[PDB]
Amino acid sequence: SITAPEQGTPVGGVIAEPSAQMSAAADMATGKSVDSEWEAFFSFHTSVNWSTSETQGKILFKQSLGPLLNPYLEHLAKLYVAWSGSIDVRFSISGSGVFGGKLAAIVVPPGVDPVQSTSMLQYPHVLFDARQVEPVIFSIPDLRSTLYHLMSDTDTTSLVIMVYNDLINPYANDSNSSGCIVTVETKPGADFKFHLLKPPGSMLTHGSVPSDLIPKSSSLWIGNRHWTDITDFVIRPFVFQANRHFDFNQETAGWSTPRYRPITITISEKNGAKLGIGVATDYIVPGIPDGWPDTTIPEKLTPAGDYAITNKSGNDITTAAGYDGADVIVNNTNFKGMYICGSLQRAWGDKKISNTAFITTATKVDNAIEPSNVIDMTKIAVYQDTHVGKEVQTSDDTLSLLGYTGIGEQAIGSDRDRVVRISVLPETGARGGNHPIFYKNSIKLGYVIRSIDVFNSQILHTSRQLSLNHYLLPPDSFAVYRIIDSNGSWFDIGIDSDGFSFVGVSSIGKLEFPLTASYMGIQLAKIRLASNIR
Amino acid sequence: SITAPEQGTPVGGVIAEPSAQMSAAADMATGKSVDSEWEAFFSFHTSVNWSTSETQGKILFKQSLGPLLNPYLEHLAKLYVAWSGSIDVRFSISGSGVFGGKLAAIVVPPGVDPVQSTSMLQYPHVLFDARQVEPVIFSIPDLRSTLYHLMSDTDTTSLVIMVYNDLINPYANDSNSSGCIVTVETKPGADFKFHLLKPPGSMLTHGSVPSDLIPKSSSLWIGNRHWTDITDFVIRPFVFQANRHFDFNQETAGWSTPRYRPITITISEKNGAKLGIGVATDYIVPGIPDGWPDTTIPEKLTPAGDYAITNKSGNDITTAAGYDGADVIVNNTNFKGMYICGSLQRAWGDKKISNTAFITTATKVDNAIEPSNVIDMTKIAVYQDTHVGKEVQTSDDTLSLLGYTGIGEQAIGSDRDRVVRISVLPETGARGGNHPIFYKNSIKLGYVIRSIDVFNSQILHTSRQLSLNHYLLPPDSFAVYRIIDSNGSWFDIGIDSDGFSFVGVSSIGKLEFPLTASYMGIQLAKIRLASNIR
Amino acid sequence: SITAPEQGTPVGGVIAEPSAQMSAAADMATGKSVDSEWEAFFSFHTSVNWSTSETQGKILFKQSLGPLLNPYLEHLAKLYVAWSGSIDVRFSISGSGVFGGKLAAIVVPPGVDPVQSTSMLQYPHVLFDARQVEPVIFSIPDLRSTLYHLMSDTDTTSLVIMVYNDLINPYANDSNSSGCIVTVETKPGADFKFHLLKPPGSMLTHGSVPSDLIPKSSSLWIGNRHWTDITDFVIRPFVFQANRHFDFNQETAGWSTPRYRPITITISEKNGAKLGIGVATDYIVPGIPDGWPDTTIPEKLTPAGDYAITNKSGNDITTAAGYDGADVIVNNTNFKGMYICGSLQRAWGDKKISNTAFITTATKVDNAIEPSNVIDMTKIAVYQDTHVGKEVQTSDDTLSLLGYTGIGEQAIGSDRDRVVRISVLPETGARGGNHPIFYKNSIKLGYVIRSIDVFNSQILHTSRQLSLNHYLLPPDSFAVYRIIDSNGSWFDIGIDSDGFSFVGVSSIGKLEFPLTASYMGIQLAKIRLASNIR
Amino acid sequence: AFFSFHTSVNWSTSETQGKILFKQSLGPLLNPYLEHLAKLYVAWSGSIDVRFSISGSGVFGGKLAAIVVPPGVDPVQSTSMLQ
Ligand SMILES: [K+]
Ligand SMILES: [K+]
Ligand SMILES: [K+]
Repeated sequence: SITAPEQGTPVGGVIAEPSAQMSAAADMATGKSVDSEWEAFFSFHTSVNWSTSETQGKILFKQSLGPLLNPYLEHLAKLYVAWSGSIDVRFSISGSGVFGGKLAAIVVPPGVDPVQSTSMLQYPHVLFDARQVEPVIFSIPDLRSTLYHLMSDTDTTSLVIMVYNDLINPYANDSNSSGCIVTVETKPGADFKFHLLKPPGSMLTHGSVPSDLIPKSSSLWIGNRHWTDITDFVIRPFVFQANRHFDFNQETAGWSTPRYRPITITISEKNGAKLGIGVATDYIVPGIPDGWPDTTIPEKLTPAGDYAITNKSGNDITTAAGYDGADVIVNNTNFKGMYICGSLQRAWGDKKISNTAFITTATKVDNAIEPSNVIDMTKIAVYQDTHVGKEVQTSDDTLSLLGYTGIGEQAIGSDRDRVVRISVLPETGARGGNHPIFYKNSIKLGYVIRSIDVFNSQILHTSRQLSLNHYLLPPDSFAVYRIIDSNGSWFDIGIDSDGFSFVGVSSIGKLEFPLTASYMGIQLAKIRLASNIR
Repeated sequence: SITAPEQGTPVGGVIAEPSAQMSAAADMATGKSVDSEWEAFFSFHTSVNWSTSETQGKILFKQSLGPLLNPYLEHLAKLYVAWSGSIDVRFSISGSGVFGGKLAAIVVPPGVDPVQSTSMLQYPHVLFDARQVEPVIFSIPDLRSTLYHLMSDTDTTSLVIMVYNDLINPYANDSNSSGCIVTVETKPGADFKFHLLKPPGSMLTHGSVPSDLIPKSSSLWIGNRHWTDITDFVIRPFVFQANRHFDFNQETAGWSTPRYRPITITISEKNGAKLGIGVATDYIVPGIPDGWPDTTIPEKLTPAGDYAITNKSGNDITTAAGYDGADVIVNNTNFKGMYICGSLQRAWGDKKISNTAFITTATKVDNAIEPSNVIDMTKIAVYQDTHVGKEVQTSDDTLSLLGYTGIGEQAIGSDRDRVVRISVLPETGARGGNHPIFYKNSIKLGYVIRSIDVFNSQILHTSRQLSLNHYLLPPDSFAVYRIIDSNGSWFDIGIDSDGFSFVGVSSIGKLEFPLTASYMGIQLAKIRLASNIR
Repeated sequence: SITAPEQGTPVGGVIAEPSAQMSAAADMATGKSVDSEWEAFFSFHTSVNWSTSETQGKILFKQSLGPLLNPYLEHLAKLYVAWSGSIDVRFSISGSGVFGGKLAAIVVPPGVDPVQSTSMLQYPHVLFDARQVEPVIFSIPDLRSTLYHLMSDTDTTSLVIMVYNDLINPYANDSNSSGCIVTVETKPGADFKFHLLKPPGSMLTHGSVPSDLIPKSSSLWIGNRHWTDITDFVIRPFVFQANRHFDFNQETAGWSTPRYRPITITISEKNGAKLGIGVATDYIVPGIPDGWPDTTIPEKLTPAGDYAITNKSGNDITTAAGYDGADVIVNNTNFKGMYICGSLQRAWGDKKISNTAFITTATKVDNAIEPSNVIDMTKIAVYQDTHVGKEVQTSDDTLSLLGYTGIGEQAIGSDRDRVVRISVLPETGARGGNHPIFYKNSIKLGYVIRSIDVFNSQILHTSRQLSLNHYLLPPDSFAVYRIIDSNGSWFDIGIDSDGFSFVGVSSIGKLEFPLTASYMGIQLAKIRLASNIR
Repeated sequence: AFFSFHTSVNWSTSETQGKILFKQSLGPLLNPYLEHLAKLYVAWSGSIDVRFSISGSGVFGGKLAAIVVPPGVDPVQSTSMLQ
């Protein structure tokens, strides 16, 4: 009639029933007399070194209250929404007995962000010595303004250790420098309850937690400008892109989408017009084909004929030794800064073999094209030899990004004078000590078999997910993903609300690329991102 | 000296301690009774249709014992090596006192391969009717020879539902099967106990369930054979594909991967050869490129010229009204059943810009080709003019699947004899009362503006996830997903371990395509699925 | 609503009543026990040998525990999936007074790979001298680690006989062909008890018990290479076959199936070729037909004419019963070695009585052929008088195999290089002092009336069941089937996982062929089998 | 101590007042367990129980009639047995 979450007429196992005489035997083999073991045994969280060079007032440990301080709880929070109560944080240390040095400990209240200075000690502090023997506990209370917390709450109580009085090795010279360590462990406490069970596969209203922007492995990675696989990271102080740069508001200023499909267009050439103006057929913005690239011609030019290079007046390369041995590759070609576009080129009557295309954003001037770094319905440009004879053709077409022809140039995307915004160029400088990065992609070339580099603001999959999946990120904060090469050299990437990646070191160097990417958590953009290199 | 897993001298939160009076107020917000909520209610598991046709001695439901029957446990089984105890599985029949048809319920001991036969009822069977008021329970016990199971064990108790009196309803039809569905829900049971805690790392993370095999919309969908979108579902009692047809064993007969990238090959010529034997530059199988397609030529033919099609076998025609205004179409062309790839067509020292290519598999004999379907490193075929005079060329190339040539044809992937398989062709037939399907996907044609209809066995996104993630399913079941056209109608789809989609209706027809998809559960393979049309 | 397993409305005996004064009357005439009577005597089980050639330390009879040791229990165990408890045993010898010699009987615990030596006797050993008239009783307890066992478990306690002192017959030290038969008999202890009804018609997962691999008559036996009936057996050190040879993983290296049906192919030839190449219609492996033979020509040849058989290299063409006088019948023919097949030449314009096949596998270089050690779709041979001319005359042929042509050759199968293998050739040697075998049927010749011998690795019914059904056997074990002639002369066949048979002697002689069979258990591979013959 | 499936029938519409739907002399053969054990004996004695279930949950009108005929007779396909 009206049945409840447990109501149901029982019948029992038909041949047997659950024999509780049995299950004790399992409890007899093991020590299983109690559930929720994690409430009664400590757990590693991190460890610290403390040495004589680390002076007074330094902050060693700094962690905020939360479930993440014991990974069991990090695993159970996925079921639930909320949490309330305290945490314990064991401290253990072993010094020689000849050493000295006293070491502090402070719970701070929420809303603050501590500072490596003694003014932090103008506050109730507990000390302990490096001669300490029995470990120490420091129950961290929950000092909150609300009845409970969600999992996306950083404004919490927190803890710090700091070097009250420095370390002393009497036997040591001042040149050589030793140092003990400090091991930290945690435990949930006693008043620590979660709350508000979540029905899977729900979608948390403010948004989910970003942990799928970057695929872990590498082979799943391609850039948001050209389909070729990542190979290396590139630092710049400034970054900028609009074609597929989707922010956490799931929008942009671009025109394109995160799918590298062909590009259907139509084109209405009259007399012998190799070129024309291709018009939109599929899009999200009116008058712009989806997936269209973002790069102008460098300079004005006349699309006329075939490739041309040089070796400074004028010994043209036709091999590798000249090219790789050449000084400059000045590229006298007359269709320089365009893509290559596989070019189906259908129409009624063109019983031909569909010659190949070249494109850019630019205004035509009656035979030629002028650069213009803003797209409209008009800038779309072509050069593909539609086999025209003053017999007006009106060909349908469909293309595919393959390479580039501006040989000798720098890697694409480092010149905002060229890049094709509409009105807004999304952009960041740096933030804190953390610097931006592009992602590199080798792209193909037309005449010389070599390949040039590309710059990418985002992996595609990083942009696909943001077209769809509304996430949380306070704009002052980052989504911290951690990288590990085959060797073990790691560094942390940060990702902003806008979408532009960030990193906390001035260079990388070389590394075994079959690298992976793991999740860490949220971190504040006002802080540097870590790195262990070499 | 020693310190135990809990020992450590306390000092407490120095500014304040945790107040239980606070944490109670959290419980005052919620209705927090006790942790381990999952031991006090039920959870959805699946839902099984039961049409008129299910003659008795035919099974509906079959599930072994284990924690995977309740995801709250599935999330905790990663923390404990071992488990033990019972499990209650609720049942509830749709059709509120309207229908007839008893339905059995058997627990079998471990170590069996049950059979759709009445001999299974030569055993203690419980029956219940389709006029059931209160849902039904059937507490499964844990019968075993060892004290505690592991997570990997399978030799366990298992429940089955089987038919005992075929139903009755005058309110259904032969095509659609709206009506009976048998909801199943679970609950751990009193004696259920995990055992033998483990640290995370290890967190093996296997048990991946089908939930992302299809998106929740159409516009993401694309056939594995060709990049264009879906627009219709097609039935055929047989089914066949090999290029990208992946199974839950994460393998195939397919030389290719699920990525529509281009195809790089280094063709070579001597004097004037248009055609040559393309060779790999990227692959997973030796010799064959990735993304290389599967459709042979129909016949022997000497590719030597341009397009030509003629109506009536007495004419030549180059316009739409003449195209449709046609007795038949003839295709007097020399590259008939071929493709339209882009062909960047590079080389060292070779101007005379890139042209278009045409590719299939075929065996080449000195000026021509013939259809072979058993692809090897020799069967590759091209017809691009790389401008070769009297000398080897060493023409590197890249190619992206972009069209077709065989006008006059009206579908692809329907003649299995022309399909390219390495050695084996995956294939199925009808099952239960369910039948296979294809996913239609329009495609380009070349000289003529029209298109033609492809058959596809798999969405790419389906085939991508199978390439990677070890999804779980028995050999004789589906991973059912639902479909809802935007007229409100719906039908279900099943996915066997092989990857072939399956359906239960006899027809589809036209439908409001802007549709959705969702996951209902697991269903035994040998049963008619559900449906409702118009 | 629900009806439970034992829920109904008892109206009962309408005319009468199931009384109780009567049932006890039947009891007192026949007597009773506690619902069972096979727990009070010693069933007969088997009998084995003990001859002079079995020296000290050697073994005769290892069977593990299980209900197979009592034919009342092997019967019942088809109702249950489980068991637990011991056995009582009685063995004895039917020896003369002169036949001195001593014997042993040990229960070895589980998890042992015992040895045909004497070190086992340091375990508690029972004795039984041949002179000892009266039998002996002892027990076999179920020393196990689990709460119980399953029928698919074969890692239990096990009995072993061992020759504590060898046999002696002081009289006939000429032939050494003595007897001393042993017998074994079983009674279960009251501790014995089954568990866990198996739902009838249900199989097991680990696999069934092999007790239907061989029929119970020679009349139902035929070879896995030719349809003829068995006549006699053969021993060889090396044994091998690939055509219809299946293993207990339901696999094979073959191309064929366990049938003997007409083959159907499709010639396509011209110019009076008479040497076509057959393509496939039905198969399991592509290219190769099903039921196609496993034999290559001896050597190269050129088919034009017809038969020829001559006495020697200096003389006549025997063509009569005066041919045995040759002893070196040399077969100087047009062709040799082929297998004959009937035919049905269906070609649309061949209004003539169709004509015989003369096929094999071989390479067609030219109008001649050459040997094909290996099979492929190009290595299929025919020599028909297919009624053709200049013009192509395609036809279906519908072959069916009858006999053989390689007069004078030895029994087929010996010639390894003539035998066909795709890639792999299953092969064995001696094994634990046993010998492998073939099975000898006959096959018929072309010209003379006579019949040459043929070898076979399996009976056909042994091969149908293994393609289909999932039997159980560990690799270090056999399936012991006892073979009996019309006399009481008998022996035992073991069968490994691969399907190759084995025997524990080096000869058979001849015997009353109306023979039978019976399953007897699971003996190791190390161990010698029985032989009670002459 | 429970019930075991034996067989199944079709009491369709075109069957009338006097047909027989089921007729089996007594023996082990009314239970496929016992039949597997009659191979181990040459005798039996005692009643057997039976159970029916009709599939007309509340719909199908129409009833049946049962008789326990004695040993020696061989019943017929008429109404007279209902005397
Ligand atoms: K064209
Ligand atoms: K070129
Ligand atoms: K004929």
